[PDB]
Amino acid sequence: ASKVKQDMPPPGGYGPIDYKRNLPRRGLSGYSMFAVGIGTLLFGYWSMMKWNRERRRLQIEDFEARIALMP
Amino acid sequence: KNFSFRIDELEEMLTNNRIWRNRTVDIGVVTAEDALNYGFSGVMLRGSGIQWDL
Repeated sequence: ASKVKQDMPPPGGYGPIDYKRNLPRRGLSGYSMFAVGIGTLLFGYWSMMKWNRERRRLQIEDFEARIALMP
Repeated sequence: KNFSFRIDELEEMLTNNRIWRNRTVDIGVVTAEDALNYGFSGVMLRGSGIQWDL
């Protein structure tokens, strides 16, 4: 009547099983990374140049007010 | 069918990490002749270039 029934793989077997190492490269050349670093450094230098010159002018103004008040 | 990604994550945390490499590279170097004469087996052999697997 009944037939044999035990744990077996399904007909045709199972699907493929990945085992190879997969460490993909995100990707950015050393030249590009160094260029981005240098570019942001240059932008910061320019911004600080303008701001510190403005600060010098403000300090000179404050010094002038003090000089006017001294006598 | 999902374990290879776990091994990949392990490798991403360890394989190319410079702290890990500085902790492991050139540590406990054993020659093939010493590995054989000292009774080693398994990876302790195969890490030294001996081609052996039971």
